[PDB]
Amino acid sequence: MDAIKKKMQMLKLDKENALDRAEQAEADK
Amino acid sequence: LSDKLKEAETRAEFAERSVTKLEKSIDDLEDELYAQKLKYKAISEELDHALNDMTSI
Amino acid sequence: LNELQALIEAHFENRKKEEEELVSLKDRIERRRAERAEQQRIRNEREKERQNGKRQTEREKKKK
Repeated sequence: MDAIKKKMQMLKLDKENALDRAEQAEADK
Repeated sequence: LSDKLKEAETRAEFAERSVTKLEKSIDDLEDELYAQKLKYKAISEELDHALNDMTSI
Repeated sequence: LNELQALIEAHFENRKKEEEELVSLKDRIERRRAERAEQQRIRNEREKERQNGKRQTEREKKKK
């Protein structure tokens, strides 16, 4: 299931980026 | 020759029985290979078809 | 993605279509095996064809 090891990484990046923003958005105050 | 015949007949009968045992074992292998392929590629290949869907999303 | 989607569709079509080819043809082989074995059985049939008181009396008395 390499198709999702790869989809996982894509979604992981999408959330990590959204999360980076969630954390920054809160961190920015 | 009577003994050679009985012995050859034993060998012929042996071979008929051995062949019979192997007629059975060839059919068992024909059915087991069949069943294993029929269930194995049919299931695991199906599982890879399911991969096509399983790994979607 | 073109590379991954193209290769995995090649996978699906080519390989499993091929696998069903195998299933079919191996089944054909096994059917051949069993039918020819039965034919030999019938041959063997044909060839071996070529290779080819007092109590009664007293009982009758009483019962009749």
